[PDB]
Amino acid sequence: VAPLDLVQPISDYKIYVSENLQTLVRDTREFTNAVKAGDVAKAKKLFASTRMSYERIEPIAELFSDLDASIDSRADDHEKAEKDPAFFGFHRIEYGLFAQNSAKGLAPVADKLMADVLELQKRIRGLTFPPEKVVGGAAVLMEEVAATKISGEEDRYSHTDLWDFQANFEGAKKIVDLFRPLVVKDNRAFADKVDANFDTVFKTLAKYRTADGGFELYGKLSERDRKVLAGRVNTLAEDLSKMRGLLGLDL
Amino acid sequence: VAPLDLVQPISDYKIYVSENLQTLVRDTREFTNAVKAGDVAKAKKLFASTRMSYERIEPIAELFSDLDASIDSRADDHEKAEKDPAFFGFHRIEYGLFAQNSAKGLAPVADKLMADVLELQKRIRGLTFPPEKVVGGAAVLMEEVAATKISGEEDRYSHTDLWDFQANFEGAKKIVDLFRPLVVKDNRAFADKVDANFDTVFKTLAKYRTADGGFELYGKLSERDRKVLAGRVNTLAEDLSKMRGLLGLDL
Repeated sequence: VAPLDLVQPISDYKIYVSENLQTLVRDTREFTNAVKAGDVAKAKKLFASTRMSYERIEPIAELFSDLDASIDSRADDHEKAEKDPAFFGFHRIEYGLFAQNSAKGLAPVADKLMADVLELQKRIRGLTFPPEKVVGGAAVLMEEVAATKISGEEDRYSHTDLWDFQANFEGAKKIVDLFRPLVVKDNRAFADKVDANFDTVFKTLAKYRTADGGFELYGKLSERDRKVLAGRVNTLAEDLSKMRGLLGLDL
Repeated sequence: VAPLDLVQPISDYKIYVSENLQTLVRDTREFTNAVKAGDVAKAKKLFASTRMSYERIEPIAELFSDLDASIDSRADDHEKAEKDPAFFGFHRIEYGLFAQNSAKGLAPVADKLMADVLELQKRIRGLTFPPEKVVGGAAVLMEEVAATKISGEEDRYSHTDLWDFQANFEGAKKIVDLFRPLVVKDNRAFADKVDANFDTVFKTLAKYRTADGGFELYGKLSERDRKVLAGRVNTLAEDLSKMRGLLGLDL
């Protein structure tokens, strides 16, 4: 595996991240002004959809730790939970729109979210992507889904976790797809296994679609379902970690 | 497994974390004093040993994400690498001590490191430990070791990564030990599997001990050894992730 063969998947990945960041800015803009307009109903329907682009690019969340916490921290990440006035980002807006059914005082929160998402796009715009951060970061994200998100920690008020899970998996599959030509050269069997493992997980999530094609609220997933999902997602984390090694990225 | 059965193990875990925090505070004071005194050689000798207590309590790192960044961020997490003004903590000092062999300009960095460590101890004292954070966070730490730390990213200048790894594994093992009385009731086979898997990892690291009982610098680990280590460590993440579900923590 020549390191030069890595440049082109990475350049392709940055384009993928860039376009998703474009969607996020656009969507966050439509999301915030809706919150600032006081329309709770419209903003609630835009919550998961806006966050989709963010959840897709989280395999490189390590490269913007500061922003990730400002944008996507949960209440349990703060000493005084929801009440904490230093609690900003999506899940603070989420608490307002979904738990208390009101947009009260979310104006500075929405503007902060906008600025952060803009700073995020800018930061990543001038960021070069180490392939080990991309592949390795994808592995960690999968483990985070299975081991830290599996009870619905991410969306405790909207319970739209399945949308986020789907986006996380999509974001990780993109990385797998891009690096496949390199992997399949000396590890075709493993490459096919990784694809099959993602197919298994996507199909698992597909069970929880609704009649109109949406997702069920995460509370509908039983304990047995969650434990099964976590195990299959762990396989994805395992795959991506081994993939890093096979790409020669351990040096 | 009833949620009440989790109360005492968590209480014993916080004691464990608190004790390591006490050690960390004492060690950091000795370490930072050497740095401010301009004793490069002495500070270098205390680098890994001071960081031991910190690396032990990293399974709950998400419960102090801001401080974790201030204390332990690496150069490649910032846009302008080593010279980035936002680059503080252990690895900012590590660069001066090991790469530049100088304590020049490290005194204010040493002051901040002390303040942050002290703030870390304070934050954790008034913090409640959710058992899902402890077990799930341990699983993530393991994946982080296997998928992100595996090429020696953590200690790029001192290459004392094996010391950190050993500490990470002990920290995760403590969590395993604490919940074993609960797991082994209806999952004895699994409990012994986890113990065996950790034994495999510890024994792997034992290979890289030196004559006087120290550790090899991380550059000594071949690519092959790193890939094998990652695989075995991934098993630990899957164990811990599965353990979370077995403890009833997916609800």
